[PDB]
Amino acid sequence: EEDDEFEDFPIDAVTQTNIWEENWDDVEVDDDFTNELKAELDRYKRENQ
Amino acid sequence: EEDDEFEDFPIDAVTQTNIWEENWDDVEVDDDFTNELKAELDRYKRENQ
Amino acid sequence: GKQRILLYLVNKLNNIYFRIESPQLCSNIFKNFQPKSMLAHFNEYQLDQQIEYRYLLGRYYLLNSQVHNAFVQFNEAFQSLLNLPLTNQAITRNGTRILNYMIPTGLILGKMVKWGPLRPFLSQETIDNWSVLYKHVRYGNIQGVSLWLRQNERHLCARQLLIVLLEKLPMVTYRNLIKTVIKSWTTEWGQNKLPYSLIERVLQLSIGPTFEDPGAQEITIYNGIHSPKNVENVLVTLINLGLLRANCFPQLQLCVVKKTTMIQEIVPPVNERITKMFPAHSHVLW
Amino acid sequence: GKQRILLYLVNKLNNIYFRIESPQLCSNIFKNFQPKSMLAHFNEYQLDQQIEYRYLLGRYYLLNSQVHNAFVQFNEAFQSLLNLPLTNQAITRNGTRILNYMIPTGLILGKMVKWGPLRPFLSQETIDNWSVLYKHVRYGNIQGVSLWLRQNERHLCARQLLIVLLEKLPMVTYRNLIKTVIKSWTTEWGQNKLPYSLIERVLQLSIGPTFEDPGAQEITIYNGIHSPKNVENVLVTLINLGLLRANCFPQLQLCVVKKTTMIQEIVPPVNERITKMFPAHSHVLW
Amino acid sequence: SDVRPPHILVKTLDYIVDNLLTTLPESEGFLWDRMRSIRQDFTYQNYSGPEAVDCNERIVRIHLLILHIMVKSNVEFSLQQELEQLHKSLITLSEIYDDVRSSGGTCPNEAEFRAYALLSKIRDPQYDENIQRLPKHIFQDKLVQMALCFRRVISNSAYTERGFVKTENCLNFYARFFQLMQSPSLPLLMGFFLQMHLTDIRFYALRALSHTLNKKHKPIPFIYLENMLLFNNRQEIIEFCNYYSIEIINGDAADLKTLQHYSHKLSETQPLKKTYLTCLERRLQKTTYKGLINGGEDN
Amino acid sequence: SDVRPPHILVKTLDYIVDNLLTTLPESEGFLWDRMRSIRQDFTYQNYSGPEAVDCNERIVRIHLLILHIMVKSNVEFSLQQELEQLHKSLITLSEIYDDVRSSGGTCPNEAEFRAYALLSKIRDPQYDENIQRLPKHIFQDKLVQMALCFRRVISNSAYTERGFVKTENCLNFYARFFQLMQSPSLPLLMGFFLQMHLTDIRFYALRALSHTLNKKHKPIPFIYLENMLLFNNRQEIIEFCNYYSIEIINGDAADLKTLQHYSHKLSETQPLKKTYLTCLERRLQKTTYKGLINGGEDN
Repeated sequence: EEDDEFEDFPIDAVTQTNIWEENWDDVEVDDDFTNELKAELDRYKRENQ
Repeated sequence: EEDDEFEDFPIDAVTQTNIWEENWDDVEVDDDFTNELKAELDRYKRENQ
Repeated sequence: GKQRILLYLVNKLNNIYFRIESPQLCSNIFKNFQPKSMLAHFNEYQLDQQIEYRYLLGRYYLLNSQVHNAFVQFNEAFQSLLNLPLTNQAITRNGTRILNYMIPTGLILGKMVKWGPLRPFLSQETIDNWSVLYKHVRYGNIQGVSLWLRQNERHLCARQLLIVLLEKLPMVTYRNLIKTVIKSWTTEWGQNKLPYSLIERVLQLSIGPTFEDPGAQEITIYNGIHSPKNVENVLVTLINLGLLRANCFPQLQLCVVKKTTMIQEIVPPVNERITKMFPAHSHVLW
Repeated sequence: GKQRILLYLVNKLNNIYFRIESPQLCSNIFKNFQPKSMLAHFNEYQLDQQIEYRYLLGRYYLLNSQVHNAFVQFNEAFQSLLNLPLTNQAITRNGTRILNYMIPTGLILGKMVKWGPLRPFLSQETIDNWSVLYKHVRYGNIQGVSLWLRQNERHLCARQLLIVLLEKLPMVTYRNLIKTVIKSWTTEWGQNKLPYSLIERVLQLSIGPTFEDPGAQEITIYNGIHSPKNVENVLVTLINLGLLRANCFPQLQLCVVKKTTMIQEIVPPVNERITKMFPAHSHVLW
Repeated sequence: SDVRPPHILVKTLDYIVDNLLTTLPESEGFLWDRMRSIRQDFTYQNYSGPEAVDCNERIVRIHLLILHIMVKSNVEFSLQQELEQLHKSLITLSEIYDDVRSSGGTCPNEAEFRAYALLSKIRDPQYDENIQRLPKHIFQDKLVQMALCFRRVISNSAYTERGFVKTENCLNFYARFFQLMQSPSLPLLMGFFLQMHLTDIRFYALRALSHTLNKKHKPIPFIYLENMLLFNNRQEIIEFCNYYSIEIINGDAADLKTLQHYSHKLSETQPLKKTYLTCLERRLQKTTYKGLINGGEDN
Repeated sequence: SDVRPPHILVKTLDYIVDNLLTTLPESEGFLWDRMRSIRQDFTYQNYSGPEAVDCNERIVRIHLLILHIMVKSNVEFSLQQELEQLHKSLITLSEIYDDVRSSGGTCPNEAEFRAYALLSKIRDPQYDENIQRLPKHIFQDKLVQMALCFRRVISNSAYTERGFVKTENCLNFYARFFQLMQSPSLPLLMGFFLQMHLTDIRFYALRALSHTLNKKHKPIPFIYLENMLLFNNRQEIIEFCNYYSIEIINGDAADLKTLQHYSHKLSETQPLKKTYLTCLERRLQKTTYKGLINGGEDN
């Protein structure tokens, strides 16, 4: 049911289907952690010039 | 062969049945080799001394 | 030939070894497949039989932390299960089983899945749960990665995934982190050299509370390995893993990279960098 | 035991390895039964399933000429089968399959089977045939054996028996031959010094034509190994195998046995000696 | 000829801890045999109860303390002999604990020796494998947690040794290792065990750094390395460089670029004598030998 | 360019045979790699026809020739990475003899190389296994039969080599070995392969004989041993006897019970260097290198 063991296939090529994200599609300023990183990169640049 | 491969068994302590011989005697006589060998052993005993 | 149920028998058997807490007994079955004679028959069995095999073989590798090793197997598995003729609700359930391993294997190797094709194999809550970890990694949020593992700990352990991630996810997360820095510091602000003091406060934001930082005092796998106070080192590994092209000056206290506007000359694409230092081909079944 | 079909699957599999003529692959399967845990379960599976495993482990052993190893398995196997209802073709006929290996395996170890108990399993024709070989081996007639082997060459090759009998049967036959000599020459005529010249004459009588003799101009495996010309060598090997207790005197050209009427003291019983030098263990499934 | 019962097998040990651990720098070979004895006698009985545990447990500890001591003195002893007999009491302690579980019971110190078990094969992925199978309260016990960190920190994608397969993305967090070895929360025994890796941990830290140095970088000061690797003193670090063929410049520094071996184990030059940490030892000095061994709940 | 076609790789080998064998004593290395290529460039192209049969065959034959020439001339060629290619070429052949058999074909020259195959590993029961599976006429060919005798004769229940499992009732017929070796019926190249076993066959011969001697037995005359084990000259016996610590008496005989080794292979000591048999050297000089190599029929 739930275990990791394959259930039985019944009884009796196209290649493509790329399943890996080739290049990302997110907005970098819509992510909080990412701006705190920039925002403190500024604080460092401003000061320790 | 494929006829060396165990057949399917049917479905559903007693030690003994010693299946091996205890000694080399109890075997067929083979005259024509044994008396030739004794013949040889005698002629050797009778001559070489 | 007259060995038509061999693969069936093999899997049946290897599965048993997994059901007991002892799957190391598989390698001996796996090993029986490099005879020149039989390697060339593995391709003649039913495809769903190969898939299952590759799945087990893949999981085996991962148990031994051989990630790319495991990956190529999970990849061949799922790819093969996609151009599978039928679609019973078991075949898809098996594809689900495969993905539960393929997702974290790929992440470690710096690869992330296109959830498009996988929609019929996973529940949106699964997609979401990976999605959130997917970004934490992407932006270099070490503490995010920890607390995700911490939540997901228990049934990650159930699948022998808790630890491999806990060790192998960090350095990718670090690449991204330092890349964002480097980008805005040496390609946008054209600042050739990065002092450790810089990475230091970057690392504090990312890592968060460490072992006996105030508030946290029991060591735990979630706050015991990572400390911002270790700037020089997290760089040295990143460079030795080929994940970063830089230099260190221990007493000058700075990291020097090539002066350039193109970001991928200093922080190459994470995946190919790993696969180069850890090659692994697909028709080795052991 | 637990995972009740393990043994069942295992035998299913190894029977295939044999069928495709790669029994040397069974080795990796066998080796999986030696971990403490796995070893315990073995005697908990169905008896008739244990029996088949022993019959394959046996055949495997014999392929590597580990004759005593093969023996303990074929033995245990065939004994266990004898508490099943010996009344159905299946069981009856699988005992036969075992005897076809057990009989020559035992002969090499200087042991003859008791025909009574086996008559339900063997034909008279078969019993007849094996009885001839028993004859020559007992009476020490090397030519006799070489011709028996030559006469069922093909059949023996099929069950992969020819080569192990061609090689490991002779020294049993030699011991029997030399014991006969020693019996009437030392225990009956009181002479404990055996001149090579005597033994040479006996060997010739026993061995018959050799390669590069008149009328024997092409090698065979039947005339290219035994020559009455190397008396010392056969006496040296017998003494070294533990089958004979004596000393060689190369320069005086004679073999000296202890002065005794108890022949058992100079020519011990063969199986006892062979197994002492080649210990085996029933409780080893690999 | 006879096999003494559990009841007295314990007090044989009780005497051994209470009275013979003081002579331990030399009484090693003796205290060894007398512990092997007690172990074997126990298993010849098929008896694996609260006694078999307790004695075996304390024998692990004792063995750990024997590791540190022999190393500070240089009474050169059995290379391997302390360690694998440490494993046969561990592998037994292990499957003992297992049965107790599948029989509804519990052993008040499993966590502690599960943790030691993790440190004996620091690069073996098997111990990573079975530890994720144990009950939750054991996997999340401070002790195994402590150990899991060390295992992760020590991991090295470059570590070369015959027959060892290198895994991807390893931390090689040597810096965090030494931070941890200096912790006041580090179980003293654990520290002793880990010390077995000081050299190899260091070597793979230096070969790592020598790669981040651009050619012509000026040689790294002792004063620094005696911190990057928490050496004991100025002369050990000297000895270190002399073994792996580094080269000292001016008596103050070392030229890490001149370090060219892949492996921490040189062709057939017998291993560098193993070392210790000045901090761990005098942690030992203001406690007693006995206390360290008898430490831990009863059974 | 890509890969050379069949008929030019045949003609390439021809040139080597017809013009470069006569220079083999010094640098066969050249001829080695250039053969390695031909056997390579034929598998790369997956061409397993007559051209490949023939070429691989002769390379086996040439490899055999090299084995003798390097030992006689007692020029150093390798510690025999030579046997490997010789082996790697023999299995390649096996495969080709096999599928040709499947495709209902027939190779004219199989028995010869089935026989060579039987002699490469000589104690490996594996090869006794395979040869029983082959067709009647292959099994019964004079060349295969003879090789079986040699295996049967070389078998020795006392052989001691790590990894090796001793088997019951082995002939140890050293006597019929050196007998068979001198047979004017034995193919030469086949004899050369067998010469690789002169020492171990001899060692276990002396250790066997020495065992039957009682304690007070007199030293055994070199002249006796010399004939027994067909040594080349009393010089070789001396060297044999000091290499195994068989103390000599009067420079004239050997005290066999002074031989106290269990294995022919001494503990970390460079093997006694390969020898040969005069018998076959003589045979070689009266013939031509090229002649040996294109022995057998046409594919």
